[PDB]
Amino acid sequence: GKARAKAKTRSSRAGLQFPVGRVHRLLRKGNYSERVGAGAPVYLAAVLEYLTAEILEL
DNA sequence: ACATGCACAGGATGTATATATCTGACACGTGCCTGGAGACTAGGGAGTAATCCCCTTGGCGGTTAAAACGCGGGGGACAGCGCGTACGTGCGTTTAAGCGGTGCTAGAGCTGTCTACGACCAATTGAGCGGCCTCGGCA
Repeated sequence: GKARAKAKTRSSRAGLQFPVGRVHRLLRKGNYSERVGAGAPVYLAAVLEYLTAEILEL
């Protein structure tokens, strides 16, 4: 068989706009820890997205 | 006589040999964008002289904290309970990993504008005349 066409993003499943997959990509390749949680980048993206929303509104 | 320092046992720690490969130092192509200098331009700045007004100064003077000092409460020092922390332990859930699939998010493009960037004009708020008036005043 083959992998899923138009498979839904971690971001849009969370309702976020920031790239949660890239947050996981960068947490892992950024060497911050040898293993990284699946909801860790959701939480981090949501905080960066919140700070981004607040600072841009002001 | 106390905190620091002595050698043994234990148990794992750093180690040496090994299989497998991808990280990274290198020559070369690459070809950018930086280093360079000059022509051109006039906005900005250098140096001097004017003089206002500010920080420094010496001071008067008060009143403040340091200074000397004692009362009594509470900080500093051991036994006694019990509650938390460090593991022991097996379970099982968590992410990692292979490398495809293929989505959209990327560099770089080109697009047409088209916000907002200069530059000009028409507002509202400032101290100095002008004539009036009264209060305060002299002879």
